[PDB]
Amino acid sequence: PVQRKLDPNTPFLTGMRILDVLFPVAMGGTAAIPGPFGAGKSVTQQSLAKWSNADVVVYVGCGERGNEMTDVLVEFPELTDPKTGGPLMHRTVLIANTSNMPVAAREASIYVGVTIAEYFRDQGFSVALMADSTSRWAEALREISSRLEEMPAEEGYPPYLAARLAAFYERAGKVITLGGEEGAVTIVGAVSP
Amino acid sequence: MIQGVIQKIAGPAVIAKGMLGARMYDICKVGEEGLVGEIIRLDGDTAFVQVYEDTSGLKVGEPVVSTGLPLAVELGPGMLNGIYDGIQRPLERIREKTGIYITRGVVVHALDREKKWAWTPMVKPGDEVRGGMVLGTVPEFGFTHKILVPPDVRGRVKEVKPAGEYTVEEPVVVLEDGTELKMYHTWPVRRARPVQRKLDPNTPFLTGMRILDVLFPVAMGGTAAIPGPFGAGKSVTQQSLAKWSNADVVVYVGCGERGNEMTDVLVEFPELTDPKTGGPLMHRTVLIANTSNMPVAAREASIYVGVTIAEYFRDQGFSVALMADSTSRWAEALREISSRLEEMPAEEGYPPYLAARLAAFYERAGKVITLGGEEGAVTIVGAVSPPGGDMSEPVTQSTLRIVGAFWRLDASLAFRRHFPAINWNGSYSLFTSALDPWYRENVAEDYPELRDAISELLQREAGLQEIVQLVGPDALQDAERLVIEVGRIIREDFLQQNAYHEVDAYCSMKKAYGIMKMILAFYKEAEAAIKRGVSIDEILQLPVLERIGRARYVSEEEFPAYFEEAMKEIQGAFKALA
Amino acid sequence: IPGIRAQIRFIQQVLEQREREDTFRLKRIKGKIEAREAEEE
Amino acid sequence: KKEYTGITYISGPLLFVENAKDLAYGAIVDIKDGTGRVRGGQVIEVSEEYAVIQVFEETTGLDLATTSVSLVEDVARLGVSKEMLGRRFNGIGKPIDGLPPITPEKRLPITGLPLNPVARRKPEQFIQTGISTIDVMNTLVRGQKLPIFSGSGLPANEIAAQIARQATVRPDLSGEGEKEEPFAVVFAAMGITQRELSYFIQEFERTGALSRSVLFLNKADDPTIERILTPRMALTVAEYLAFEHDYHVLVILTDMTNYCEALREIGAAREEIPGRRGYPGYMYTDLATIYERAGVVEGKKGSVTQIPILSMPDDDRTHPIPDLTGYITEGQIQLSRELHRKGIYPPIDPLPSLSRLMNNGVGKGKTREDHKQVSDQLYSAYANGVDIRKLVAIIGEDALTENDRRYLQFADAFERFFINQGQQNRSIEESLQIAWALLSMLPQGELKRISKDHIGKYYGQKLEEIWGAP
Amino acid sequence: LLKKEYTGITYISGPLLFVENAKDLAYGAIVDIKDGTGRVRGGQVIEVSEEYAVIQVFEETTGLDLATTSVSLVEDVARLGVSKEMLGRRFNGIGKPIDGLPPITPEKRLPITGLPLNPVARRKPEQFIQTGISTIDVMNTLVRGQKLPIFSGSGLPANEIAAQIARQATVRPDLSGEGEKEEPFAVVFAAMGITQRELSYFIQEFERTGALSRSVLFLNKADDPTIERILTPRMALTVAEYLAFEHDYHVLVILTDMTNYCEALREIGAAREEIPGRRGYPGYMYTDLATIYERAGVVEGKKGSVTQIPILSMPDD
Amino acid sequence: TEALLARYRERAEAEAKAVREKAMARLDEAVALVLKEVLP
Amino acid sequence: ESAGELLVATARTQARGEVLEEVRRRVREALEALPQKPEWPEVVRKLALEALEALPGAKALVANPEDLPHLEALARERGVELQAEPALRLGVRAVGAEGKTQVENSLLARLDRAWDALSSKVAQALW
Ligand SMILES: Nc1ncnc2c1ncn2[C@@H]1O[C@H](COP(=O)(O)OP(=O)(O)OP(=O)(O)O)[C@@H](O)[C@H]1O
Ligand SMILES: Nc1ncnc2c1ncn2[C@@H]1O[C@H](COP(=O)(O)OP(=O)(O)OP(=O)(O)O)[C@@H](O)[C@H]1O
Ligand SMILES: [Mg+2]
Repeated sequence: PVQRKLDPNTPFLTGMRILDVLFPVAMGGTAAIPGPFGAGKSVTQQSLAKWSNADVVVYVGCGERGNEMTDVLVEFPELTDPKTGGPLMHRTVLIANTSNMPVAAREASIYVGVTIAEYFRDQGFSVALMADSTSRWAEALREISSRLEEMPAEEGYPPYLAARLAAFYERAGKVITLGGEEGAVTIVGAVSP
Repeated sequence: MIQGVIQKIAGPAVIAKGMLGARMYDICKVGEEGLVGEIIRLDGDTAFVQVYEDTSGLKVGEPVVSTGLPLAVELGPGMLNGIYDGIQRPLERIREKTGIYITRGVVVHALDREKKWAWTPMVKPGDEVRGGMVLGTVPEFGFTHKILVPPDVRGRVKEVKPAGEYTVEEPVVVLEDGTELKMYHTWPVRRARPVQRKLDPNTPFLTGMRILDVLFPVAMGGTAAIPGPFGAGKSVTQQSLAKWSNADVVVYVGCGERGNEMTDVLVEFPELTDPKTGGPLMHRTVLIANTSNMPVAAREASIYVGVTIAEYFRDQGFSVALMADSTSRWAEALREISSRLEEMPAEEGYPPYLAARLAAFYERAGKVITLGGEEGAVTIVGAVSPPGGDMSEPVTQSTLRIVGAFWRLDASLAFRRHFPAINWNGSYSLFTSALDPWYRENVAEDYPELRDAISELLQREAGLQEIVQLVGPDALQDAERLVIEVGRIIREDFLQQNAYHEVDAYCSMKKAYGIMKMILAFYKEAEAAIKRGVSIDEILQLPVLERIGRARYVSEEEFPAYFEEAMKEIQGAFKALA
Repeated sequence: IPGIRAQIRFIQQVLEQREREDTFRLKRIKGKIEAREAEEE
Repeated sequence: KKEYTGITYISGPLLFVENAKDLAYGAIVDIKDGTGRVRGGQVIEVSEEYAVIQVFEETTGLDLATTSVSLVEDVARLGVSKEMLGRRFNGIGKPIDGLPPITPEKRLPITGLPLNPVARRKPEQFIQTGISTIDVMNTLVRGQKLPIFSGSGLPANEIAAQIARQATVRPDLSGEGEKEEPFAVVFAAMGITQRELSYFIQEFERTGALSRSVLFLNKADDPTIERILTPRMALTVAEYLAFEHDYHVLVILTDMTNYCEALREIGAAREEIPGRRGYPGYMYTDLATIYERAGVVEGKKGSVTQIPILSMPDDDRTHPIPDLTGYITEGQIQLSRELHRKGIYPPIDPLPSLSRLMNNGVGKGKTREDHKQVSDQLYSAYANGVDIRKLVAIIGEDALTENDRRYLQFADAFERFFINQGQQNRSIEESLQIAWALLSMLPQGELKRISKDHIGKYYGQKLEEIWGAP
Repeated sequence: LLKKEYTGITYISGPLLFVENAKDLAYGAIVDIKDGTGRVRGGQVIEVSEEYAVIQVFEETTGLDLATTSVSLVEDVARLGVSKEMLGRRFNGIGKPIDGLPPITPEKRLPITGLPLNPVARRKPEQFIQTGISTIDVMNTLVRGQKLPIFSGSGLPANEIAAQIARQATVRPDLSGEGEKEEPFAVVFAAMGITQRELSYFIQEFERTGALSRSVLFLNKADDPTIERILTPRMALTVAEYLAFEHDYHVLVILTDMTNYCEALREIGAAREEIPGRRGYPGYMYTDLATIYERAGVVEGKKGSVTQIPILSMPDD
Repeated sequence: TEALLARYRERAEAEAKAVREKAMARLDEAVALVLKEVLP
Repeated sequence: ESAGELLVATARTQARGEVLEEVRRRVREALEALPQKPEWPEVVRKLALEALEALPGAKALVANPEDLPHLEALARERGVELQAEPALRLGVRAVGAEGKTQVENSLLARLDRAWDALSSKVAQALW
């Protein structure tokens, strides 16, 4: 719970010219970056993780390669935090559930990440959340619905997929915390059509 | 045997009860008419039998009897010169029994039980025997039909029948353990016959047509595909393959063709004569026929029956060519059967296992060492008829992923009177590189490079068609006009072949090599003439061109002297004339 | 011409996919109804 | 007289009857309710617990307390005789002309047995339909399956009636064996309306072609199962006549699309999973069991020829119905909407048409000797003129080569005189004379497809259409 | 140990059979199905409940009957025997020798499905592989531990490219400054639905190169049963992982045709009645392919590596 | 050349005897080892 | 040139396989002498006990007809039925409550089920 929600009026600086100039996203806003394989979703999200003005970065590797999560662990401690000047990894939280890990954990990873982001928001920080691929979460939902013997809506997806996505994305926004402080959560979700 | 009764009838599907102990895919006889069916599902004391023929008039409670064996064919003397349906039923006997129609429930034997055969033993008592060995020989239309012990039978010979006249049913060889071996045995059509080892394809399958032999060859035991557009000469090409191939025995399978097409192939064949002996060509062939209105199961099992017969004749140590008239109609029958079983379609309505079935059918071909220590091979040429000549159709895509050669027939070339009407664009063969060492050892050390020169000349002709269309052939430079004229020479003198001529219908490898040598020599001398100054129209009237054009229609034994004279004429002419 | 052919291919694929989805749903619901009517009685 | 009571379930077209083990699969039954009305039905499934019956017509008055079911036929049979010529039937053999019922020679199962492929022989003789576009360019051969492809608003019924009225054999042209066998027409209509029914009745009665034909007529409001059964009745009659009494039979089936839709409805009624594009997965086999009943047989003089007629749904040749029909048959006749709107009847388009058996039924001893070459030359010339008709629209007439004016005039005169023959009936010789008159407008030496001797025999004639080809 | 036989078979249809009173069968266990004639064929439990268990047969169910067939447990999870002596051997894709030599003596038995690598246990690949092809070496560089498939078509020569890559592969220690000379790659070659022509080409090329002594072959011919096509890549990758991460070998894994694997997966999923994907393929195809592809890589604190070069043909390009 | 092949064949047929000579020294001990485990 | 190396490898592999088959042949032949020698009364009893422990709901105990002098007392110890089948020599098998599940505990089965681990183990002793 929060005390009140506010309209966003400050930019979330991603460090990329085109995104910061032509298609800006506010601190309490939400952004979706879909594209085919090899287009550059993961590289863009990692660049946002490295270069941004957010206080805390939460990265959710939902159903993707293990090397992409190993690279972060290997190289982030060697980098510098743009704001505090300390190690970059000191401000990062990683939730990793790779492709060959159990399917049902993909759904849980998203909720764990967003709850941690909301907690750090409640502490009064500005938080950025990267969801590596929501298509894998939708695939997990499709599998679970298949085991439940339900009726598919479109391409085998359960009829309540849109409600789940809306509930996940509505947790974002700039708010007034119950402690009277101000914080925000920015959600950037990648899609793999 | 297991006997039960019907409890439910629904279309071609019959549900029996009291059939505990029945096995999957066994053959069952339904009702007092003895309609044949196949067991597809078992549960409790219930069996699901899929009746082949129509089930009108059946009633609940009629007996059902299981034979305890799956679909199978009889293999023995008497299969040559015969016409069979999709499940090996002799059509002539059926006609002689029931007139012009095919009535439900007719039973006839695949092999004539009455005719006597001249037995000649080969084994002696006390000899140890093993599956695949030869027990004796019987003559059949000039062939030495070798009686083979069944693949799984093993033991020691107790008694041998002395030489004489015997029927097929008479036990000829008796083993010590009491098993009796006669002139024929039975083998399931859906299990591949065993062999010692598959040899790699290293010798060409000589088809007798220059285009096929030189540009898109198929190896012995290889596989090929061919489209079936109307008015393109496909029937004539297949007939010429049957007549002139290296193969000793020809198997032709019709699997759902039109009634008139099957009538045409049934009437044309008895008139043909093979060149090897001058007798009827039917003495070397087995025909399997299916019209569109025959039962679906027969259409589906026709190709398996045909390939099983081909594998048997290969096991006898022969070389067999197998033609499937249209794999598309077989795929249609498979799709219908799949729809009957309420299965989930994969793509364009076909069942998900279509590619697996096609691969399993095509993999039976090859050159192998038989269990008897001999050598044999089976070569499969399958025709594919996509709906609109579109090769993105799933059956065509599945076929092209496993065959080694593809021979694109075109109707435009036939309309242009270029026969055989096979494009050199789109057609391809994967056997060329592997067969090249055999070519170098057998026909000439320079055959592959010469063939590549022919291909490059054709490609150069094709690479400048746009300017020719825009402007016309006469308004071209000397080089381009010479190249296009050499390409025309190739098309009209080396690629073209007349299937009705006495000496042109068949062409050896040496003859083709000579033609290619002559063409390249002429082209190189003409390029030298252009280098030393000449007008192309002057070259066009050299009589060496008429010599090369008349290089066809010559006897193969006359060919070497003709080739030498033509080469001398080519060498002399380009110095006497500019 | 290639653009029109690509559009035709895409439309054909979409229509075939929708047909397959409808067939699958129909088979599923028919199976459930048959189960209720025959196994549970 | 065993009658079954105890109906346990009625819904839509189906009803379940218990204790009915004696019913055979596919049997025809009679359903009688409490008001004395009798309805028909067919047994589609038999089991120990109950039998499933599909009712022909609506089930409005039925109830579970008084309905009774009684057997009629173990398997569908039809009584046939040589006296059926000149009669009309409703599609299940019930007469509708008001005349007394026929006296059968025998009763035959309407689901005929397949022919033995070794008993068939090659078609060798043609049928004169009286239309120049068919006889000359797309010749129909005895034993062929030559469907007609038409649109939605095109006059296919008129062409069918005209062909039925004008078709005959030509034993005279055979040279030797100059004796005629009896000829008959079997006409099957499926899913037609009242206007079409009246038109066909009047057309057959006005000319006297009724005395030489048998009509099976099924209306749109009739039960669907009767629509399914009608072509089988027609083909049973045709086979009986041809292969027992040595008749030459021509069979015309109208609106195979209606038959396909009826089959789709029946399949959906049995709860069968539909195949591709909603049609049953066994549609190809079902159509083959109808089409493949024509042909010629060794040792017999009779023959059966089929001319299916079907309207493409959206003028789309890739629809499953025309696609399968093309797979099974030996060609097609295509009707053109542009020719119809231009006022040309019959609107047969020669360019997209084809007969695969034409080469085996024409030539010396069968027809006039120059048939094939004339047909080829006509096709080539018309195809060459059609595109010039378009090119002129952009380059102008004055920019043409001189031969192009000849080609333009040939195309226009060909459309005006050859195709547009109207209601008149033309023999083969008259059509060939008209073709030669049209060809004479082209310069000699442009006839690359014809030998010089034929040209010397027949070249140089003015239009015979105005003269009537004496 | 001692065997338990289950004779309560209730229902057989297609590739599935139901065993009635088998409450003791673990989910995913491997069983042996013996019929009346004594022929034994394999199976796997894909669903087990108190009412019955569902076993999927690895080959066709021809000849099975409800009266005489019996089912026996083999092991709770599928396992394969592995040893260093597998190098130079040849197998049929189910773990059985076909080169005529006696069966190997297992050093260990390992589950064929493997276990997911812990992301904190991996290390980032760094070593450049020189394949001798400029288009790859300069523009699409390959690194040890990478999985880099090849996209081809019906007539394209993917097999020849794979053979050339296997022949020419090297490490070039001097440029990287490692200095340590290294052994050549060991090749694990798995074939799925391969024809005789391509198999002969590959075998002859490997014989000409002389790499058979360093290679392990799992060969599933195109006429082999389709269900067994699933287990071949898993067995090959189990062997590769064992060699690389317990004997410091540098392994190069080549998978012949993933299109056949996907076709077999679709054929299974259709029978199992699952929710289809985009073109009839099962909805869980992504996870299934991931569980195969993700087994490559390098591990921190170890010297071995696994590199995958799968080959697949794009249907209709 | 072929002489090296003959030497290798000699080595192979020497090993085919050396291996069994090594094995024959302890075979019954392995028989007892297997027997004590297979029996209950 | 590596052909000789491969010849050596295949020769040694075949020799090792031929040694192992002889080892298992001696093991099985020595095992076969147990019912002929006075060793059966305990081993067969232990196998029957294992079979009954593995299948708690046992109805009957089918075993060797030669063990009946011991079976007639050992079956009533557990209270289950007893049957004899000569084809099941050197083994005891117990059927389920319905008869659909059977446990078989012959010595040959024990050998052929442990033989893989035993082959792994014996190589340590022989070489
Ligand atoms: N901004 C960038 N600068 C340089 N290279 C880039 C950039 N974006 C993408 N790439 C290149 O693309 C490849 C990685 O793409 P990336 O992993 O981002 O694709 P993706 O969209 O995540 O696809 P997938 O979701 O299937 O992994 C690398 O080779 C990288 O060099
Ligand atoms: N290579 C050839 N040599 C000589 N004549 C040929 C050749 N190919 C085709 N023909 C001619 O064509 C004939 C039959 O084949 P055609 O080209 O008419 O197509 P088709 O085989 O009838 O049709 P389909 O290919 O559908 O069976 C023969 O009359 C023959 O004269
Ligand atoms: Mg990514």
